[PDB]
Amino acid sequence: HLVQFNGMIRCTIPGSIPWWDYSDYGCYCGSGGSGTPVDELDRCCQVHDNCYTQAQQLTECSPYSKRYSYDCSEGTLTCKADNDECAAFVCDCDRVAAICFAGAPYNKENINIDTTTRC
Ligand SMILES: [Ca+2]
Repeated sequence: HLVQFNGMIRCTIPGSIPWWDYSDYGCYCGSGGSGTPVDELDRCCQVHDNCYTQAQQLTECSPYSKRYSYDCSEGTLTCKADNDECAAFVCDCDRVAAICFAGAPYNKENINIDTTTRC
């Protein structure tokens, strides 16, 4: 679930306000996605969008609402093992993205861009 994804991003980037900081970034970070990623972070979102699309082919699996079981210790992100096939897969999509986000630089210039032309 997007709210848990937010929780995962807070785990790797504690000073982040995820639903705000990454909801309109580059060509993929945010609703929809197209074109070539603008940077490293936007690249994380392209991979994440893809993962969500794949997690959608799963029998009634919505990456958007499916609530998964994960743990967040001191930075380390863990997707609990009891998760069903969808929750497990979706929790995976967000973990990999949360970790990716934390390793990519945040370039202010790539926030809220004119996707219609740059993507
Ligand atoms: Ca997207």
